Amino acid sequence: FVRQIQLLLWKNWTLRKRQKIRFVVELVWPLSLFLVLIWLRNANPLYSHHECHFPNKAMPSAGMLPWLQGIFCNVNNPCFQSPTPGESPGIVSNYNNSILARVYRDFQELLMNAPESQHLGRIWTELHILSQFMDSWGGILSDMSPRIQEFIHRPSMQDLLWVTRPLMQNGGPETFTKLMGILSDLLCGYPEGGGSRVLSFNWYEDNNYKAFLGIDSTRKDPIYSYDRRTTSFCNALIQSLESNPLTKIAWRAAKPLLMGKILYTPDSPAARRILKNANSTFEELEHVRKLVKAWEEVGPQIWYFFDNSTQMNMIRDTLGNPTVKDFLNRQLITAEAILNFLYKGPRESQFDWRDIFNITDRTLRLVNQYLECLVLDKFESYNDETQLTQRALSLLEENMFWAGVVFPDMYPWTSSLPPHVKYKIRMDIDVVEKTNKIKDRYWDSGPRADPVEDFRYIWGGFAYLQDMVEQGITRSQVQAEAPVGIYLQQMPYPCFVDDSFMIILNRCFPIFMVLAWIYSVSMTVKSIVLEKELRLKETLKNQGVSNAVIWCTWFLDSFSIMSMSIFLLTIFIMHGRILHYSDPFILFLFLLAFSTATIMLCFLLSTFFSKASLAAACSGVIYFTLYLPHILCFAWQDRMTAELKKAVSLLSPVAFGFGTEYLVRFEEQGLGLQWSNIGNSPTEGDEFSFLLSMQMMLLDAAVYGLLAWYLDQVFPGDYGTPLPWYFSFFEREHPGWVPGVCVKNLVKIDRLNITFYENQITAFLGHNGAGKTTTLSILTGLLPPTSGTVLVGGRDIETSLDAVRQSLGMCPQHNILFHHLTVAEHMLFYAQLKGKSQEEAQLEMEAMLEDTGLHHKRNEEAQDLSGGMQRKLSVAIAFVGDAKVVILDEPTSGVDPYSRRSIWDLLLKYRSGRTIIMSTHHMDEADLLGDRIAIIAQGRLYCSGTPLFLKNCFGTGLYLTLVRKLDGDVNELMDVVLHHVPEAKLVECIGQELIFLLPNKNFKHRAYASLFRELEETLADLGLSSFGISDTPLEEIFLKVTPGPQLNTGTQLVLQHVQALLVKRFQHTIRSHKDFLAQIVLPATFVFLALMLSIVIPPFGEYPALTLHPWIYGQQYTFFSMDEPGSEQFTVLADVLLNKPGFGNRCLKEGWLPEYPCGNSTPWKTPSVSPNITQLFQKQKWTQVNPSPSCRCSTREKLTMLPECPEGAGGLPPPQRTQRSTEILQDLTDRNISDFLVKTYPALIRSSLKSKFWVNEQRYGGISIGGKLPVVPITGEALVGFLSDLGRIMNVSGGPITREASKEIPDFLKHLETEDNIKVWFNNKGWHALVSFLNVAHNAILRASLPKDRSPEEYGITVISQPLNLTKEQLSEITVLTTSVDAVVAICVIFSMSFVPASFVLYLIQERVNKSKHLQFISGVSPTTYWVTNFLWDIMNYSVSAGLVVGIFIGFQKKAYTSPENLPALVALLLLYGWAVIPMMYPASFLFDVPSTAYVALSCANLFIGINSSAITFILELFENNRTLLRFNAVLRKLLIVFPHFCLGRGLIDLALSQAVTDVYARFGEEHSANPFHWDLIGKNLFAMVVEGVVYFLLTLLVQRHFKEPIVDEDDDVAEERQRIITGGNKTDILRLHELTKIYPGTSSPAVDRLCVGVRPGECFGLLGVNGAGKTTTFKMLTGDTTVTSGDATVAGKSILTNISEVHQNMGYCPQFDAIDELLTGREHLYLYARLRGVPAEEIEKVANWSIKSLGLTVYADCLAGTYSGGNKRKLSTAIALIGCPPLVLLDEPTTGMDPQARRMLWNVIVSIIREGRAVVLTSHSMEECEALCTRLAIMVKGAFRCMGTIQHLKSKFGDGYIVTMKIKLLPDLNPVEQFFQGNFPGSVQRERHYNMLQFQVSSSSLARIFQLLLSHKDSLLIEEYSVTQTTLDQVFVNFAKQQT
Ligand SMILES: CC(C)CCC[C@@H](C)[C@H]1CC[C@H]2[C@@H]3CC=C4C[C@@H](O)CC[C@]4(C)[C@H]3CC[C@]12C
Ligand SMILES: CC(C)CCC[C@@H](C)[C@H]1CC[C@H]2[C@@H]3CC=C4C[C@@H](O)CC[C@]4(C)[C@H]3CC[C@]12C
Ligand SMILES: *[C@@H]1O[C@H](CO)[C@@H](O)[C@H](O)[C@H]1NC(C)=O
Repeated sequence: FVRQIQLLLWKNWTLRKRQKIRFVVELVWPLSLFLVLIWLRNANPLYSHHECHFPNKAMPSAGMLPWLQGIFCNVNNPCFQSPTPGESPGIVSNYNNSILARVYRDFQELLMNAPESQHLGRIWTELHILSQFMDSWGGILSDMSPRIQEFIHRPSMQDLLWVTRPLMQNGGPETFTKLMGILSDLLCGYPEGGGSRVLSFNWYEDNNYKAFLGIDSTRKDPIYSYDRRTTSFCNALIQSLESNPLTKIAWRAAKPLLMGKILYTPDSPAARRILKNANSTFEELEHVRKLVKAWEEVGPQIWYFFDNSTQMNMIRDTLGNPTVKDFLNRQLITAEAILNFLYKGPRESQFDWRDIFNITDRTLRLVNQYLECLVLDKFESYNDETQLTQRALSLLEENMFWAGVVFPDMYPWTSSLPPHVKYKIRMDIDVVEKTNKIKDRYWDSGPRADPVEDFRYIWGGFAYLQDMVEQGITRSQVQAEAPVGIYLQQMPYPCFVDDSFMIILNRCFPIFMVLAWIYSVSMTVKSIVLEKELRLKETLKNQGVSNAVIWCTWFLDSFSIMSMSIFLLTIFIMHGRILHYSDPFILFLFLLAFSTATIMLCFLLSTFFSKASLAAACSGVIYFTLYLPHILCFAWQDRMTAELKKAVSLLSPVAFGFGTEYLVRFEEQGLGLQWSNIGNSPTEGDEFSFLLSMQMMLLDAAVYGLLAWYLDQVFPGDYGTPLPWYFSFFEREHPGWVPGVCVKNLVKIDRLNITFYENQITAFLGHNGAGKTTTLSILTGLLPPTSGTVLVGGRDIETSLDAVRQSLGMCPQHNILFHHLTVAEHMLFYAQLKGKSQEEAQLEMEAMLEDTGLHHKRNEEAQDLSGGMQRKLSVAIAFVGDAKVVILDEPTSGVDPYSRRSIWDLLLKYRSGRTIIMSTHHMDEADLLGDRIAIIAQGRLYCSGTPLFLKNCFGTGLYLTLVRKLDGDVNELMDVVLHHVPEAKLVECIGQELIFLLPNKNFKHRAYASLFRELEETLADLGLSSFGISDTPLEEIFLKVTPGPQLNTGTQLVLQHVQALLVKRFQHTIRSHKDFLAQIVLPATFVFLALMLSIVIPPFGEYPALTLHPWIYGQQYTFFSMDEPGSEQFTVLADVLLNKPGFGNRCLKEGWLPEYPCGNSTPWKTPSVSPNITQLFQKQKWTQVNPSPSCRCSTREKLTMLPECPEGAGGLPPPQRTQRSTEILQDLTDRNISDFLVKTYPALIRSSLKSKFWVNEQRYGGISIGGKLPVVPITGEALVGFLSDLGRIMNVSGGPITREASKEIPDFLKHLETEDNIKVWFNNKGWHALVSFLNVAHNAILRASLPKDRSPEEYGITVISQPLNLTKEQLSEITVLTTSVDAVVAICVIFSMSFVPASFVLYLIQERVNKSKHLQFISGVSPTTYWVTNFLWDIMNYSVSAGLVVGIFIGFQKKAYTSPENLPALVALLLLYGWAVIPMMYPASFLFDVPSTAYVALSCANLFIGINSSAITFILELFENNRTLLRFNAVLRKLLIVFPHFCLGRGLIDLALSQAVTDVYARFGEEHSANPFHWDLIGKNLFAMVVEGVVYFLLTLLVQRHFKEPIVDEDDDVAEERQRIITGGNKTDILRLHELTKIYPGTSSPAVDRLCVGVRPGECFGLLGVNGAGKTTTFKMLTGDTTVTSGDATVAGKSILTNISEVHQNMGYCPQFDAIDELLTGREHLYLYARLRGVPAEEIEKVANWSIKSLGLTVYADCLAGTYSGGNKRKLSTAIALIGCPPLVLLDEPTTGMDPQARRMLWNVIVSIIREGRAVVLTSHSMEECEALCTRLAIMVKGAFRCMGTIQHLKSKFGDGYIVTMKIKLLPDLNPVEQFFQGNFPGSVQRERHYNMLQFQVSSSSLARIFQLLLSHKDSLLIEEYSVTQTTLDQVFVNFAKQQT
C-alpha cells in the first residue's frame, strides 16, 4: 500500500518539477500582492498623542469680559497635558498666570491691603476737596514712597511687561504673528508654550471628498455692493479683507458674527420681550463703544486744561521750589523737573507728555474708528417662516446672516408666555453640524478636538445665540434673584495612538489573501480533472491502486507546494513590518489551516466538471464567489448571532474573514495574537474566538473532503460505473501447446468455451455486440461472471484476484501516457506499480527498452513522440511486470502502416510464452499476425483455428486478377480461361482491371498449370500487362460467418443560403441550455442586482429638524458635582437637578416626546468593590497630586490604542442611581472629576467597543454645580463719583455724549463679569452633546429660580435645530454622490450587457475550430453572405435581450431613464450598443482557438475597458484645474470615442446628470427642457457608435478575406502519365493537375513537388502517402484552405486559381475530422447542406430520404447529432458528401472506427457511385480499404509520386513472389518437405516456420512450376492442407517507407 503512495508522490513531484512555469508564478504572485500591502503599510504612519486636557470656553451668560477672553485665547483648543486650573472643584478663572493678572495681584498685595496706603490716599483726597472749596502732612507721602518702590521691585515688571510690551513700542511691529504671541501671554497665561492642537483625520466622515482629492474649492466669493450706508473707511476695510488670499477664510467665517443679522418670525409682543431680554451682550458692547467714542470729545478738554489753567501757575511755583520749597524737593525733583519739561512741551526731544498724549490720541481714535461700524442691532422682525427664509437667502448671498429664531407655538397676537416655551434655530449648513446623523460612523480613536472642523457649534455661532436666547427666556419668565453663568468644559481624553492602517488591513487582508490563491486553485482543479478526462484515473484504478490513494497523493502534492509559499509569505509579512506584535508560528498555522480548507475545496470543485479548459477558467471565479458573502456580512456583525456566525462559517473564505477580524483587533490594542490570549473573545462575551474559527475551518476542510469523495464515487464521469444513491468447424487442439487461459463453461446474462495457448498470438473476433467486449471484461479483473469459470493458469477469477491482477497486463483502446513524463520514467513507474522492486524495475526497463527500439529517445517528453511511437510505447508498457498473460485491445488502431509493422515486430519479439489476446477490427492484421483466429457471433464461438484452416474449410475459390493497358478485348480472355478451366466465373469487371474466380474442389491441377503457363508465356500478346492469383481474403470469411435535379443559381440561391444559415443557427440555439443561460439569465440578474444596489440610497431633500436632548444617544452615564453647598440657591438648584423634575425635560408634568417615557427610580445605591481595591487604598496614603494609581501610557514597542492600565484607577466607584429618565447617574462630590474620567474612560469604552461601528460611549456629559469667579471690590457709584470729582478738579465738563455714556455705568459694571457659575462637562465625540447639555443646564437654571408659588415640574425650554434649504452649490455637492452611484450602476450595466455578444463569439469559435465553417464554404456559401446572415441573427437576438433589460429598467420605475422623455434614449442606447459591439468582437473569433478561454479574455477586456473609459472621464470632469487636467480630459474624451463601451457609459451618465439638474431646477422651481437627443448631450454617442459598428463589420470581412529545376529521373509510369497530360491533354479528365507545387514559407523544402495526374470518370484515384509527404497538404490546397504556389488544378474544365465557385459546386468534400454541430438532428444536417448545395425546396425531402436510406442509419436519422458514435458520425459525413450528386466526390478517410457489416455497406455505396461514372479520391492508412475499392493507386513519398497504376500491377512489379504455406501431418514430418523446396526452387526464403506448418516465401513469378510440383508430390510430401497467396499492397508500402529511411 505504501508503495502506491511512494510511486504517486514521486510521479506528482516529477510532473510539478517539469511544468517549470506554473511553479514560478505560484511562488511569485502572492509575494507581489503582499509587497503592495507592505507599500500601503509604509505610506500610512500612525498618529500618537500625549494626554489631552482642555481649557474651558465661557458663554455669553458669563459676562462679556470673560466670554471675550474665552473666544480670543482659545481659538486653538490648546490641549495641555497637565490639568488646567479650570477643572479644579471650585475654580473657573483658568488665567491666574497672565502678566496682567500677576501685576494686578501684586497691586492689591501692596496697595489695597497696605495698612497705611489707604489712609494716605484718603488724606490726599480730603486735602484736594478742601482746596477746591477754598477756590501737618507730607510724612505720609514719604512713607508711601518705599511701597511703590517695591511695587516696582517685584519681578513682574523688571523683566515682564517691560521686555515684552516695549518690543512693539520701537517702530512698527509685525502685524500678525508676534503681536498675537505677546498678546496671548499678556491676556491669558498658558504653560508649555501654548500647547499643541489635536487634528482630525476623518476625511471620509462628513462626506467631504474635497480633502481626499485635494480640491481647492472653498465657497463662492460674496457679492459686493459698496453702499451699506456706513462710513467709507470700513467699506474700504471690507474691500481689503475680502480680496487677499490671506485673511479670506477667517473673514468669511467671522463676518456673520460681527455684522450679521438675527431674524425672528412671530413678531408677537411676547417674542419682542424675549428678544429684548436676550439682548444684554449687545447693549454691553454698544455701551463700551459709546464710552470709547466719548473719550474723543473729553480729550481736548484735558489737553486745554493741561496747558491753559491755573495748573500753569502751579507748575511755575513748582519750578520755583529752588526759590520757594527746595527743601521739600530735595527731601525725596530732576525727574519731576523732566515731567514738568514735558508739561511745558514745545520740545523737539521725545519722552515727554506731548508724546504720551499723542500716542493715546492715536490709539483711541484708531480704536473708535475700527469699532464704529460693528452691527449691534441684529434683531429684525418678520411674520412667518416664508418671508424669513426669502430674506435669509438674500442676506446669506451677501454673507451677513447669523441665524434665524422661530417660535413654533406663539401667534402674532400672543402676549403671555406658556410654561413649556419652544423655539428653533435655523442656520446655514456650513455653520451647523449635520442634523441627520448624531455620531461618526467609524470610531476614530481620537478626542475630536480640532477647532476648525470638529467644533462648529462654537465658532459658528450656535452656542452663543442659544445661550443668549435661553437667558432671555429665563429672565423673562422669572425674576432676577441672582444670575449664574455657564462654562463649557470639554472632558479630558487619555493617551491614544491613531493607526490609520488597521482599517485597510481589516478589509484588504482577506481579499488579498484570496487573490493570492486564485491561480493555484485553477491549476490544481485543472490537473485533477485532466487526469480523469483522458481516462488515466481508470487505468490507475484498474492496475490495483485504491481510490483513497489518489486523493491522498493529490492532497500531499498540493499541500507541499502551498506550504512552501505559506512559509515564504509568513516570513515576508513578519519581517516586512505589516504585523508588529504577533507570534509568527500561530499566524503560519492559521494560514496552513486556510490552505488545507482551500485544497479540499479544490477536490470538491473538481467533481462537477469533466472538461479541462472549462475547469481552469471557472474554478477561480467560483472560489471568489464563495468568498464574496463575507463582504455582505462585514457591516452587519453588530446584529449577527454567534449561532448564525458558526453556521455561515461553512465557507472557508468567509471563516478566514472572521478570523482576521480578531487578528487585526488583537494587533491594534497592543498585546497581539499569542498562545495565551487565543480562543478568548476580546470583547465581552462574544463566544466567537480565533481558535474556534480555525477549528471551524478544519471542520470545513473535512466536510469538503468527505462530500467530494462521496460525490465522485457516486457520480463518476462518462467513463466510470456510477453507484446507487444509497451506497467440424473447430481445428483439433493438438496437445503440444500448453494452455494459458483455459476459460470454460462461461455464462452471462454468452454460452461458450475456449482455451488460449501458450505462445501463439490468438486473435479474438466479433461484432462487439454479442461478445468480444464483455468476454474481455470477464477475462480481465474488470467484471465478474455468473455461473462460469475463467482459469488463468490455475488461478480462478472469483477465488484469486491478487495474483491474477499481478500477472495479466492490459492495453486499453486508447493510449495511456502521462504528459511531461519521459519514456524511461513511464516505463519504470509502470513496472513498479505492478509489484517489482526498484532495481528489478530498472533492469527490466533497460532490457525491454533495448527490445523496443525507443532507446534513442531515452529521455524525451511523452508529448513530442509521434502517434505511432506513442501507441508503440503504450503497447510496450502493457508488457511490463513480466505478465505471463497479456490482453491487448485494438493495437495499431489509427497508425500509419510503417508504425503498424514496427508494433507487429514488437509483438513477434514478445510472444515467447505470453499468450497474447488481441481484439481487432481490421482483417489483414488478424491474418498476417494471428496464429489462430477465433470468431464469436450471437454469443456462440462459431469457429476457431489457424487462418489457413479457415481459408480451406469454408473458403470460396481462389480469385484471378487481370489488368490491361481499354486496349484489351474481353471475349478472348474469357474464352481461353473457360477453355482451360470450364468452371471459371468472371466475378467482377472494373476499368483497367478484371477479376475472376476459380474453385479448389476437384481442383484439376494440370488444367491450372496449363492456364498459368499460357498466361505467362503469352502475357503480352493479348491486351494484358500483368496477372496474379489471390486466396480468399479473411474479411469475406468473417462476413459470411455472421441522376441529378436542376440546381438553382443567381439570386434565388443567395436567398437559399440566407434561409438555411438562419434556420441552422435558430435550431442550434433553441435546443441548447448553456447559450440560453449565458444569454437570457446572466444579463437580467446582473442588471437587477445593479439596480437593487442603486436604490439603496434614498433620494435626499432638505435636512430634517432634530430636537436637542441627550437621550437621542440611548443609554448613558451622567454625573454631577455638588460644590459650594452654602448658598441656598445652589442647594435648590441641585435639588431640581436631582429629584423634582428630573435631569432635562423627559419627565415633564404635562408631556414630552411620546417615544421617551420615564418611570420609577432606585434609592441611591453604591457599587460593590472587591477587597483588593479597599486594601490597596487603605495601605498607601495617596497624596493630592495623584489620588489613584497612575496608569501607564503607550511606551515604545508596546504602542496601544488606549492605555491598558491597572485596577483601582480612578478610585472607588461613586454612588449611583438609575434615574426616572432611565440614565444611570453618578455623584462625584469630593472627588477629582478629571482624574476619574481619564482613568475610567478606557475600560468603559472597552466594555462597549465591538466592531467599532456606531459605538456608544456610555458617558456623554454632566453638570458640575458651583464655581466662583472672583470680582473686583469696586462698585459703579463710587467709580463714577471718583471720575466726576476728578473732572471737577481738573476743569473737565464733558458734554452730551460724555453724559449719555457715563450715566448707565452701574449696570455696565454689573454685567461685565458674573459670579457663582456652573460648569457643563461635555464629551464632544457625540456631535450634538455640547448644545444638548447647554440646554439641560439652562433648564435647570430656569427651574431653580421659580418664585416657589409655581410647581417646577411644568417649566422648561426646548431647542430645535433645523437648517435652511440648500442653495446652488450645496445641492450640487450633494448630488455628486448620487451621480457617482449612478456611474457605478452604468459600469455594471455595460458589463452585464457585454455578457451577451461573448456567447455569440463563443459559438463562432466553436464552429470555426472544426471544419464546419470551411465545409460550408466548400458547399458554396460566400464569405460576405455568411457574415451578413450571422450578423442579422446576432442583431435579432441581442434586440431580444436588450428588450428584456429595458423591461427590467421599466420595472424599477427609475425616473432618470424611464421617464416618457428619456425612455427612447435608453432603448436607442442599448440597441445601438449591441449593433456596435458585436462587429467589434467578430474579429476576436480568429485569435482564440478554444471556448472557455475566449470568454474569460473577452469579459475581462470589456470590464477593464468600460471601467477605465467611464471612471477616468467622470473623475477628471469632477475637477476644475486646467493644467494637466482639463485639456487632457478633453483630448482623452475624443480619443476614447473609438471604444463602443465608452459611448454608452457616457450616455447613461449624461442621462443621470441631466435628470439631476432638472430635479434641482424643479426643486427651486424653473424649467430646464434639454431633450436627450440634443447633439451635444446625446446624439454624438449614437452617431459615432453606429459609424464605428459599420466600420467594425467591414474590418471583420477584410480579416476573413486576408490572413525551373529540370525534371528529375522517375520510373516509366509517372513519366508516361506526365506525357499523357502535357501532350494530347484529355477532354474527359474530370480532375486534371498541372505541375501543382507548393513550398512552405521559410523552409526552402517543397511540401509537394510538381504533381501531374489526371483522373477519368469512373476511376477511384486513391492517393496514398508516406507519412509527412503532404497528402493533407494537397487536399488542403485542392479544396482551397491553403493557397497554391505554382501550377493549376482544373476540375471539369474550371480552373482553381481564378474562378472557384464553380469548382465548389462541382465537388463534394468529406473531411477526415467530423464537422457537425452537436445539437442539430441527423436529418437536419442533410437538410442544411442540401439547401446550401442548391437543390430546390419541393424535392428536399426526396433527396434527404434517398441519402438517409442509402447509408443505413435510418434509425439514428432523427436524433441529436452529438449523441452518435464514431461509426454513425462517419456515415453522416459521407452522406453529406454525396448530397447533390456532384461529378467529383473527394473523400478523406471515410471509414474510421466502423466495424464490418457497416464498412462494407459504405464501400458498396462508393462502388455504385464509381460505376455510375463519377470519380472519387481516397486517402487512408487502412490499406485493405484501398485494395478493396480503388482502381488507380498512386504512392507519394517526398512531394512526388513514387509509383502509379492499378492495384494488381503495382503489387506485381513492386511486390515479391507468391507466399506458399502448408502443413504436414508429426512435427518431425515437416523437416523433409523443406529440402525438396531447397532443390527445385533455389530462390526460397522460409518467412516463418512453426510446429506442423511451414510458410515459404518464394520470389518466383512462374507459379505454374510450383503448382505442378506441389500437386505431383502432394502424396510423397505428406501434405494435407496448403494455400498460395500474394504479397499484399501494405507490404509494398512498408517496402517504400523502409527504403525511405
Ligand atoms: C426574434 C427571432 C429572430 C429569434 C428569437 C429567439 C428566441 C425565441 C430564443 C432565444 C433564446 C431561446 C431560449 C434559449 C434556451 C432555452 C432552454 C431550453 O431548454 C428550452 C428553450 C429555451 C427556453 C429557448 C427558447 C427560445 C429562445 C427564447
Ligand atoms: C468574470 C468574467 C469576466 C468571467 C466569468 C468566468 C468565465 C471564465 C467562465 C464563466 C462561464 C464560462 C462558460 C460557460 C459555458 C461554456 C460553454 C462550453 O461549451 C464551453 C465553455 C464555456 C464558453 C465557458 C467558458 C468559461 C466561462 C466563460
Ligand atoms: C491661581 O488662580 C487662583 C486665583 O487666586 C488661585 O488658585 C491662585 O492664587 C492662583 N495662582 C497659583 C495657583 O499659582
